[PDB]
Amino acid sequence: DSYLVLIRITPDEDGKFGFNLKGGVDQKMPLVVSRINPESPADTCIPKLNEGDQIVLINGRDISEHTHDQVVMFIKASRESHSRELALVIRRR
Amino acid sequence: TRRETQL
Repeated sequence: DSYLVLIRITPDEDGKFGFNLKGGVDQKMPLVVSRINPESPADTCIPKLNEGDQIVLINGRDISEHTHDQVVMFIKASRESHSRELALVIRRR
Repeated sequence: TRRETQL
């Protein structure tokens, strides 16, 4: 059925990756991409991120028990990190 | 209500 994709994204000049997140443990919904911003780093890397992608790992961290705000802070922190790069493992239908 | 966050 479903499959896993590892997307590497580096942020643009505003520190933005170009996607929208919904979900988290505090919401009663899984963590999914709800928008790809066209031409953004998320849209242009290869492989690229798609709307509806379910986030599984963030830089290898298992996030299935984190809040929306925690997942957001994890993503923002990958920016000023070792390689400046965000590694996402997503599940795609 | 339900959260959507731009990043």
